Order: sequence, then structure tokens, then C-alpha cells
Amino acid sequence: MVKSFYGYVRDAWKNPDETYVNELRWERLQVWRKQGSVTRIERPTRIDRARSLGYKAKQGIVVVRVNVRRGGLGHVRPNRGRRTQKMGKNKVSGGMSIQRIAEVRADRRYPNLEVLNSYWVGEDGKHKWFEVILVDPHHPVIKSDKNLNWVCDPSSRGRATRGKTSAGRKGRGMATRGKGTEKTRPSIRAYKSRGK
Amino acid sequence: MKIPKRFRTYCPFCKTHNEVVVERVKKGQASSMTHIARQKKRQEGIGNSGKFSKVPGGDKPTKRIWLRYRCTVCKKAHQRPCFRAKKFEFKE
RNA sequence: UUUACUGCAGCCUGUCGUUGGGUUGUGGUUCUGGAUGUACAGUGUAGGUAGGAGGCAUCGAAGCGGGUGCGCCAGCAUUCGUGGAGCCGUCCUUGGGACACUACCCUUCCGGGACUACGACCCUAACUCUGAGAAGAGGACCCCGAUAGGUGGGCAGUUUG
RNA sequence: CAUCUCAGUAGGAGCGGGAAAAGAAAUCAAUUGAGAUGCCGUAAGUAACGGCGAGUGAAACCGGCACAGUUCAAACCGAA
Ligand SMILES: [Mg+2]
Ligand SMILES: [Mg+2]
Ligand SMILES: [Mg+2]
Ligand SMILES: [Mg+2]
Ligand SMILES: [Mg+2]
Ligand SMILES: [Mg+2]
Ligand SMILES: [Mg+2]
Ligand SMILES: [Zn+2]
Repeated sequence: MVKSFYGYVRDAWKNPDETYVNELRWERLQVWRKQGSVTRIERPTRIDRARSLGYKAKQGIVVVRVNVRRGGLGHVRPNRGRRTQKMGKNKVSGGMSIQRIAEVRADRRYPNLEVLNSYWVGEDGKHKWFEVILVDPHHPVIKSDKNLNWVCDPSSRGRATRGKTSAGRKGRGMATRGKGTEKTRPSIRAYKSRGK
Repeated sequence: MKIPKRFRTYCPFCKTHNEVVVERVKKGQASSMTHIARQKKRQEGIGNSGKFSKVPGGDKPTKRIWLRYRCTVCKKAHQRPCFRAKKFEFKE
């Protein structure tokens, strides 16, 4: 079958535990642990996924590995008097996924760019790693572009901290239509947050 | 307090008087698929849980004797309002 | 305040992940050498069972060995021989099962090799501590995320007609 | 009074414009149909939940306001 090499990379990352990618994981995890919270990397770790999510090789497009802990929302026991249903907090995991946390940290680190998408790249017993694709709206190469000039608009500022990314809309309960989405569209706030 | 193993009594299905066999009604075990059990699962979270943290209730000085009269022709049982006795021999 | 009712933190322990490479004892999983299948024996070893029997055989078939799969040191296989016929059974050892080659598909045998789960031991490369660093010391344990059970006036909400 | 209610309310953190959010079916229907989204009316205090107590509580069909559809990834060419 006449197939592109993106297909082969996709297949290789389809089942990481049963290919050559496991050894590469073993080497890469050490170097990744030595690094910081947010790091700029020249090339994406998985080319096919990045191209699928809207990555091109031009100026003004940046890619970054973020580092986020595992587990639920670490929550404090209430100091004062609750009612025995609000008193417990150890089993109460959060309401925000880990991709959203990763993208928000990346946005906080880069004040001039704007988040586009992200994807899963690895994980171990203490950490998870994602890569976030960032686009610069004030670069002339982006402005001339016809498939990316929508980001040079006054409604795309802070695009990641208002739940407009793909993971944000997954977490808002708006990944589908029909039954079950009675109280999740066009927004959570519109229904007094009884959805989600 | 004795009662015969067999005797002759009206059968509501055959609509005639004929022999019956008396036996003891043994309380079964509650299953886990009835809607009360599903509700108990749905209501277990953090803290108190309403009906499902109720303390078990007391008991009465003497229960009733629960008996089932099974016919010997059609094999269809029927139940009758039950009396209250402490020691119940079953005198065949 | 407490051995009042209901809960929640903290702590103790099992399981899953992080988490790798060997030493062997475990059990099947899985695989070979023989239908191993044999008491009323046998000329025969129920070549499971079984067209209740017909093809093999100096053009290879026998009684015996420490005994060759194995078992009743009998004897179907032809194996290391040994004599140089065990033929089918309509002479059925007239059967627990009565038996003949293109069938053993299957009592079984089980280097049990093989991935697996357990108990113990060893190794370093993950990981942890110390150091500016070389390096040193531990080590797949601990910490950590999740889940299950306990103890728990440390703390919370209430009741005490 | 403990589940429930008060209520996702009061309060907090982040982002942000003249508006914002949503938006072109892996949809709703029922036998056979409709054809992106938002807002108003109705369905309806109905279905559903609940010491089945107190209470909480929709959507689709249907009528209106206003109407608008498209762009990438890949298969083919390989710097055009
Ligand atoms: Mg930071
Ligand atoms: Mg908009
Ligand atoms: Mg107290
Ligand atoms: Mg109160
Ligand atoms: Mg501002
Ligand atoms: Mg959208
Ligand atoms: Mg409510
Ligand atoms: Zn009767």
C-alpha cells in the first residue's frame, strides 16, 4: 500500500509498549526528568500528531514540553464547621483535566503567543508530559497566511484560559450533540453550572 | 402448640375440600439487583447516607408462625393469616 | 467531656502503577518417547473407545534380558539383541475394557522447555541520599498516585422527649 | 436533624470585547420524516429524582426573530 511515513510513525506510537518506542522512552525519561517545568524543543516528538493538529514549519510557530504531576486536586481539610458531606476531601478529585493544566501553564509562561493544541507524549509514576503548539499572531508570516490569520482577531486573546481549545471543549461537555448535553451548551455558566 | 401435618380443608383453586400439606415459610435472602440495592450503591459517597446508615431496629416478644398450605392435587400453595406462638411443635 | 449517634483527618496493612536482569522450589499452562490400554493373563498389551473385525510377516515376525514405552522382570513393538512367526479372531484369554495395519483425535508420558502468579536469594542501569564535581552508600525496597480493610473525641455536625 | 434543601447561591482566582459564548450532525425521530447555531413562546410544575418526606425538575415535536456556509491533515506532483 502506497503509504506516507507519517502513517508509519502513527503505527509506531499506536502501541508504545510493544515496539522500539519503549527503549526510547527509557532513555528519554531521564533527560526529561532533569529538565524544568516548561521547555522549548525545536522539533515535535511525534510529527504525525502535530501535523494533524495544525502544525506547519514556519516562523512564529513554537512547540513546548510541559510537565504536570499526576493525581487529583490536592485539597485541604476545611478548618471550620462543615456538614459531613462537605467535610471530606481526600477522595474528591478535581474537575479539571491534566491537559488543561498543562496548556494553562504554557500560556502563563509565553505572554505574547497563543495556544493551539496539545497531545500526550509520555508518563511515569510521578509526572505526565504534554507538548503544546503555540503560534505568534504578530509575525508577518502568520499574517500573510490564509489558514492561520483567524488568530489575528480580538476574540482569540487568552484562547486557552477560556476553554476554547479542544481539550477545553471536551472538558466543557461540548464534544457531542443530543442527549446528555441539555445543560452544557452554549456554556456552563448559562445554566447555573448544573452541567459538568 | 401442635398442628397436624395433614388435614382436609378448602382449596381456593380446586374450589373443593381435599387434603393439604402444611410446611414452614423460611425467609429468603435479599438479592443485590433490586432497585433498593442499586440506590444504596448510588447513595454511598462521603459521610452520612440517610436510610442506609440507620441502626437496625429492635424486636417484639413473640413473632408469628408463618405457614404455607400446599394442596396435594394441584400442588398450588396458599397462605393464611398467621397466629402468634412461642413454642410451635408441628405434630404430624 | 465520653465506651452517646453519624462522619472526617492522621497512622497500620493488602492489591494495582512507577518497575528492570538472573538463581532456583512451586503448579498447571503447554509438548514429546508408547495407546502407554495389563487382573477371568496373554497364542495378544482392552493398538482407548471402535464398521464386535482381516491388513501386516526371512519380501521381518515370536516368547527373553538389568527387563526397551511400560506393566503382573508376562510381552503386543522390531528396538541393543534373541531365537529365526506374532497373523485376524467367524479358537474373541467368547471381554470392566476383547483386542488386527492409513492412525494413539484422547488412561498417559509428563527435558515439562514455554508467558504467567507465589516465597527466598543475587546483580545494576531506573530511582533515593550525600558531595561543587569525580565519586560514595542504598536499590527495584522506600517515597509517590489510586483503591480495600482496620484503629481513630485528634477534629466536625447534631441529639439527650 | 444527618441524606435532601439553602445552592453551584454568597465569596474567591484567571482571561476578556463592544458585545461574548455557541455553531455547520458519528443529531433528533419512528415505522415512511426533519435538516447548523443562538434567543423568545409552549410542552409543564409533566416525565424524572427524593428520610418516595419537605422539596428539586427537564428536553424533543410545534410557532416566531434572524439567516450563510466553509477551511486544514492524507492519498497525486516534490521547492514550482
Ligand atoms: Mg511555575
Ligand atoms: Mg465568537
Ligand atoms: Mg464534639
Ligand atoms: Mg444547623
Ligand atoms: Mg487586561
Ligand atoms: Mg466552535
Ligand atoms: Mg439544585
Ligand atoms: Zn388444590
